[PDB]
Amino acid sequence: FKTIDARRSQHLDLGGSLVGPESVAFDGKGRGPYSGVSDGRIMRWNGEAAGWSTYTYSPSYTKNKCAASTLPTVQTESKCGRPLGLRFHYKTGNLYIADAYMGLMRVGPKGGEATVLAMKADGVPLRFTNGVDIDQVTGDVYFTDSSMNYQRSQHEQVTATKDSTGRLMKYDPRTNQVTVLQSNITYPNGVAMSADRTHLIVALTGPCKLMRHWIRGPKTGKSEPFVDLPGYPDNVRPDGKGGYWIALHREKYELPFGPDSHLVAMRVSAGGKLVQQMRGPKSLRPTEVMERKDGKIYMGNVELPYVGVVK
Repeated sequence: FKTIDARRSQHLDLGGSLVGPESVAFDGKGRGPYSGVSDGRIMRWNGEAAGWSTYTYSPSYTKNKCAASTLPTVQTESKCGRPLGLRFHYKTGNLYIADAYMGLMRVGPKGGEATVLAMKADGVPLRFTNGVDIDQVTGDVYFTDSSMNYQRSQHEQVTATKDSTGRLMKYDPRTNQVTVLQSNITYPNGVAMSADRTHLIVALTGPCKLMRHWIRGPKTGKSEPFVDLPGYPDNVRPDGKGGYWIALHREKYELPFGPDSHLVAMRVSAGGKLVQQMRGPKSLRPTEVMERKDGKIYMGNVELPYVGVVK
């Protein structure tokens, strides 16, 4: 597993002044990246020719006439929503959205306006709904809230202040219920279920760590250290080979490796060992890394006006 070069990469441009396709989710039919962008919409990629089509959005997006808003998105975020985490339930074709302001939402295979499933957990409202993954067998949804204090706009303040008010939660699609599995977490972000489905791997952005929370067997409810990372992790996604790709939006240590050779992602094994690194420009600031069958690796962010593609 040689270091992947992210210097040369194809840009799937978003229209208008849209930026920050934080997640790069693929549906059960393998259709091109679905991405939650700066203005509150979840856009779908349909190739070079057709480009990005609107797929889904929060009820607040419609209600507040956000489509015809003139003001910069950083200001109209809490009104229009900011979709971060994306994952498809293959059996139904449903898309689960982790929206920073609008909480956990879901939409059908046809798309259109989404439905808010949860905006609160144990009476406390969700202020920074970030990471999501699905148990593909049961349809259970595991998602994170990064802070009770700071909204997405001040995500850097979660790190700066060492804020530890984050929550890891389960949404049960049968009982329509939201349980808090773990609270007082230091900036929980990305979440991925393990291949063997016994635990979750959760990214702690500020701490620069992955942790393991068990969801099955005698250790159910136990959170433990998994591995320390030399970068600030965002989203955790399976690499399609039993491990995970971890997006690293910043390095913890600026190692002098010459120009445009910054650590922007790490492939981690099921056992929590460092397998492979991806180095590229500092501007990439990746939030999600999605390897595919055809060797291509799709990359999300919160700042750039495109999805990046390497290999």
